[PDB]
Amino acid sequence: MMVWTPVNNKMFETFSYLPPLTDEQIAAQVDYIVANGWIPCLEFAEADKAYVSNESAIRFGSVSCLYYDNRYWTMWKLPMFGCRDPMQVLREIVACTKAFPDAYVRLVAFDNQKQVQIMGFLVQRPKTARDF
Amino acid sequence: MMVWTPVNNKMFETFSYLPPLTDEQIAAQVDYIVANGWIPCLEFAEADKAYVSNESAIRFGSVSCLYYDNRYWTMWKLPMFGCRDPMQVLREIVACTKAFPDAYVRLVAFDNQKQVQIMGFLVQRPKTARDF
Amino acid sequence: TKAGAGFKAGVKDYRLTYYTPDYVVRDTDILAAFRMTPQLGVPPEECGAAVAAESSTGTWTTVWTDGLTSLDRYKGRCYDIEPVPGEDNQYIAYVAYPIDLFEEGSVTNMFTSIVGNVFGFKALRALRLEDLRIPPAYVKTFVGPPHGIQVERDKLNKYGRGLLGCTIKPKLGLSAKNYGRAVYECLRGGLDFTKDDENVNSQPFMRWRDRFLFVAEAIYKAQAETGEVKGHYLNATAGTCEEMMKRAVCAKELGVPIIMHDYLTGGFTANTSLAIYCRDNGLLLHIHRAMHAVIDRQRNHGIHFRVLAKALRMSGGDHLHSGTVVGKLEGEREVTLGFVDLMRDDYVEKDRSRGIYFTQDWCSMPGVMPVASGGIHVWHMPALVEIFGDDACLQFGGGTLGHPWGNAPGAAANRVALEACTQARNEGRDLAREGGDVIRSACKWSPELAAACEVWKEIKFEFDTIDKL
Amino acid sequence: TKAGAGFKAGVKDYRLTYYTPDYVVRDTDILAAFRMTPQLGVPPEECGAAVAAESSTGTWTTVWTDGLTSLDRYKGRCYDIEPVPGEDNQYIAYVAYPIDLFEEGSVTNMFTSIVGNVFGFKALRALRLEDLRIPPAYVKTFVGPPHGIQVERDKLNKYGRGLLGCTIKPKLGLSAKNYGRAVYECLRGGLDFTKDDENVNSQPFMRWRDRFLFVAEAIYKAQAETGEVKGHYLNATAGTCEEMMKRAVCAKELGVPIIMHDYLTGGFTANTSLAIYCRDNGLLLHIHRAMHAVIDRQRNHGIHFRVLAKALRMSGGDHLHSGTVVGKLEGEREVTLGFVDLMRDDYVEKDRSRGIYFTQDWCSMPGVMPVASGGIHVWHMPALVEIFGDDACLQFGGGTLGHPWGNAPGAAANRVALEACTQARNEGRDLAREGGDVIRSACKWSPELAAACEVWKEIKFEFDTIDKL
Amino acid sequence: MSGGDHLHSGTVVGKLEGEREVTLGFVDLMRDDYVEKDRSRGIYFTQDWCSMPGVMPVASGGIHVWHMPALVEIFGDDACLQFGGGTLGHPWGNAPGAAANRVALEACTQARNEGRDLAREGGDVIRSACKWSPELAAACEVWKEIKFEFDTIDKL
Repeated sequence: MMVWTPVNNKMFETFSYLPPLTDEQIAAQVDYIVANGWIPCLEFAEADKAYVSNESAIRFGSVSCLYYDNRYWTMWKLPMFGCRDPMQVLREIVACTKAFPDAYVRLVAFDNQKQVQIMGFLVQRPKTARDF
Repeated sequence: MMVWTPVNNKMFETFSYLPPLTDEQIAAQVDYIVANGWIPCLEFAEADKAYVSNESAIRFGSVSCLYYDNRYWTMWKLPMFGCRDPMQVLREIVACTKAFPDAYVRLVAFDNQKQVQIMGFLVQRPKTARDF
Repeated sequence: TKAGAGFKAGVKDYRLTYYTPDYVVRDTDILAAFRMTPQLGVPPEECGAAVAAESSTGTWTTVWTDGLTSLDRYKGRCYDIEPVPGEDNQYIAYVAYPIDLFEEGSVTNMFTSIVGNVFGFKALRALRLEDLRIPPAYVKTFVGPPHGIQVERDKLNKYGRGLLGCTIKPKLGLSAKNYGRAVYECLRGGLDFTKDDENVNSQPFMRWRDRFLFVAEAIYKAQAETGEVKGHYLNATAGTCEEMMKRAVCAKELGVPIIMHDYLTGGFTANTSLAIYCRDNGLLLHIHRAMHAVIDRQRNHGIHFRVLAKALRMSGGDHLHSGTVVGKLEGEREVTLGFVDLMRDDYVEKDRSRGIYFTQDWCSMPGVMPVASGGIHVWHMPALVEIFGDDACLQFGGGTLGHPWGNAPGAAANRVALEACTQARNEGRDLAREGGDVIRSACKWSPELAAACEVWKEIKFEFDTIDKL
Repeated sequence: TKAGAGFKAGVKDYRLTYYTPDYVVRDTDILAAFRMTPQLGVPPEECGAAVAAESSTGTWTTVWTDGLTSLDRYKGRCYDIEPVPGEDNQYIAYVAYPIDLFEEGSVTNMFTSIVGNVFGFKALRALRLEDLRIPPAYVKTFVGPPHGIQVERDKLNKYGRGLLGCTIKPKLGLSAKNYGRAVYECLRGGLDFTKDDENVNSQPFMRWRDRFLFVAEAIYKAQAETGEVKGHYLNATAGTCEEMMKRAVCAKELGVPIIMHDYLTGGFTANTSLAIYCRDNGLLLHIHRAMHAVIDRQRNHGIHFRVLAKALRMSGGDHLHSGTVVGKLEGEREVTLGFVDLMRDDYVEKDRSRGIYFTQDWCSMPGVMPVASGGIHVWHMPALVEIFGDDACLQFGGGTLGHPWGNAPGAAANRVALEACTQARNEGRDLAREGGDVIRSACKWSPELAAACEVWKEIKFEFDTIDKL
Repeated sequence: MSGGDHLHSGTVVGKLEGEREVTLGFVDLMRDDYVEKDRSRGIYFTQDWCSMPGVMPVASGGIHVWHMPALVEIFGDDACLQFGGGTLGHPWGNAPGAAANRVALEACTQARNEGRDLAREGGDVIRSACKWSPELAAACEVWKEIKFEFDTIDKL
């Protein structure tokens, strides 16, 4: 013991150091997060745009200076305002997955008290690289 | 005579300009290096991470300012603390070589008197590019 | 007296006022050891006491007004002195100074007090500085090396064999594309470091500014196209301090790794200010050394190697220059090995067999790295490696720029010999006898070393043992 | 060759490559004359040629790559050499360099090339610099004195006799109010200018800044209460150049008259930068001279007084210290008078009877003013005035601070002796024989001089004639 | 009222506080805004609130794996938990040390996302995680004797 190194794939942020949660577990955790007063949003990001980048630092005179790039996610049509159904979220995940095979799809949510967004489970694509 | 130039390969630092040392020469020299009071460590680096780079200069405003990139090597699990056995080192080199086909494996050691690390023989990978 | 003494008119005997052969040192006392010969008719305790008196208070007629200053424990004292075995009229003087007399870490005040005033006197025939005791609180108000050996080892990103280089010649006037070609080819061929000389930096047409830009284009590719970490010691020289600062600040813009300066052939305070600047900007700083016949070799009459090594390190430098073996600087066993020990190491008590008369207390004083150059190549590599190990920073002057197949096979031959010697050292070989056969074994297919060894078949010199001043 | 030479491997004899004994010099050529003794078995033309080759080009094995630089008219040349009429193995070497080899007016490049590289060699036993030919275009790209002798004469607002002073001692540690009292009393008593030594400036408790404020308080009244123009030469010593610049700039705020620095005991470029700053701020700059046993007195083996006077003036200064007569610096007639001529004057051709081997073209080169200090007073004033006239800047070491009636009668006695000597000089007296009777005549009612002549009745020394290095 | 974006805060054991009646008030006065005075919380005076920036507690964190459940249950997604036993206490090195701490953080966060009774369930969650993270199995053999939560009352 113990060989340690991610191979053929990298750690896609939070919840990537554990096995992938099932669709039923994701829906159950969404129902819980909704019950706890959080507001879900379904979002997606292109394969090179979901992996952090610093190249754009070339255009600006003061760098690194807290700036970051390729850590921004695009929203899937609507946020979950009004209706909260996890089976609607599952249908939207399927529609998103069909629409973009080369983009990653993830769920995020926010707490409106101090308006803070939580980036949750899970970075997933139908061409997702090697499991650990 | 004389046409000099590394063709289809480059000079991977100290001991690359001479013919590559054998497993028997490495084991004999490890026993010698241990005898002279040096403490070995086994380390490895990915094919493009063992060859010098400066691309990361893009993220930072003050350059070159002594900074260097893609010369950092990752340690193979443990340093040789307590035990110094060349056959433990040989088993670790084989396990390391088996673990990473696209990484180079090298031995380094340190002198604890002022704590200075020596980077020794030999940069080797099971896909090493053309011999000189 | 602590002040208020009504001295009678005339100079009082120095042996009754500045000579104390029972003195025991304080932790804050500054001490100096000198080798001296008085003019015929002057007692050696009178001479020692007069040196202590003139470096402390000085007088050309003492009266009550010399009673105005506080004397007591605040004045210099001449301790017990001893004969020199080599010559009948030569003696070793030991002089103590308290911390109250000198400004804290003030190099021109200390230099002027200890050397400037002292090394003059008409009735003194010859005087040689033998050692100095610098107390820890004056050692630490000195600034020492900016990026010394335990810092430089981790900063250069490689280590475990000596550092291979070459001195660029001719000194005259080499045009930018032929300089660019020679530097690129020898660095890409195998050298770790190349070096400039003073005339190579700036010429009536060629500006340092443009020589630096040709270095920048070359150096980027002389790492990028080779893979191994290498550089070039820029030699930086200038006529005024404004030019020195302009030269500094413009090369700070590109932040190049290690450069060198003969700034410390110019002056001590120039190097001290630069070493602080180099420390501030995270640089690496190589120190040049010259004038060996009129400084280093001053027989019984001035400066010596151990005091020079102490003085150089008590200004500071990360690399420091150091024997050429033959030609302009030293190559002797009983000169170099002490000199290098006083640069490399920390925490070691005084020994008279090494010519040390005083210990400066130690524990946290950085090491500084000798740079030799190296006129003789291939056959003197065994003896050099066996004598010096993984000290140096060996800058060849025949190697590379003396190979009729060009800069790349020259550099490759020097690199092959460095790696072959280091492999022989890793094998535990008796390098002084085995190294010749190691070089012959290498020559089978290094053709480059075979040509190097046919070209340099005459040189077989090792080192002389005894000091030659 | 103008470049592109395919040289064979090895070194071609320096006498076949850098030796031309018929050489016709240019007006723009830089020449150096050296006195040398080779190690046994080395021909002196081989030594001279090797020195010219190593300071111009350098090699440790020549191949086609030394063909890369343009050699032709651009390389150094060794001219015909001659024996020294005092020793069998001693010879005078003459080496010429063209203009193209060095950076224009670059003092560390010229110093490192001419002195640094040259005064090294293991196979050279001793080498002494005898003269230098500096062409007018390098003299004028040098900066020279900021406000030299023909500027200081109108600038200081007084002249018509020598400038009277005293050296402030003890060096150790005099408290600021007793220093303020001593300075006020000796300036008000008759001195024109007083001067500090290295320890006087700054001590552990007492900052230079506050010592300067006591000088400001004293100096305002030491002109205002006396009517006559007087002041004090501050000495400004320091450990780093930032501290030196801080010391400059804080006294720029008060724009004080003439100061001095041991800066040119620190380093050449420190004085060069200061002289530029001094020229810029309309100052006057005094230069100290020290290290006489390890620089100036290097008999057959280093530096001499005439080359020192040329080197000091080719950095520059408005005043420069001279001789102490006895003690730390020389007092010899065959040493000082050449040295002073090379500082004072302009437009004079080379002469072998004065040890001058080269002429540097003249016509508009500022003079620089000797400062004599001055260990013996009253009876040696006749000979001093007769030898030097209205040169000096006579800064006593025995006078003033050696008078048991205190600083005001001490200074008054020295002032009375200067005015009595100057009146005797105005009367056209034979000073060597008349001066004793002038002193006796003067003593009747100056009581202060009567006390001075009773106190110093043992000192009767004049000068020694011949050198005693 | 000087300010900071993160600010230090209990070490649990050793040099700084680890107590319930010390940390929770201290943390509330850093995190939150717009809340009136209460004598049961030791608040005697209300500074007017509305637009007062929050500041983030940093704990450090001497005990690891078994005290992660209790820490998460008491503090939620405050912290900025800088371990002192974790990582640099793992005999398999820094990557498996950090990985064990990361696996325990994600496993605790998954238990918290499932709405588990974390104080009692967390031990079985750690056992469940240990089946295949070996790194966490080594973490739980190495730190097998520490089961501590927090003390309640201020022990000044």
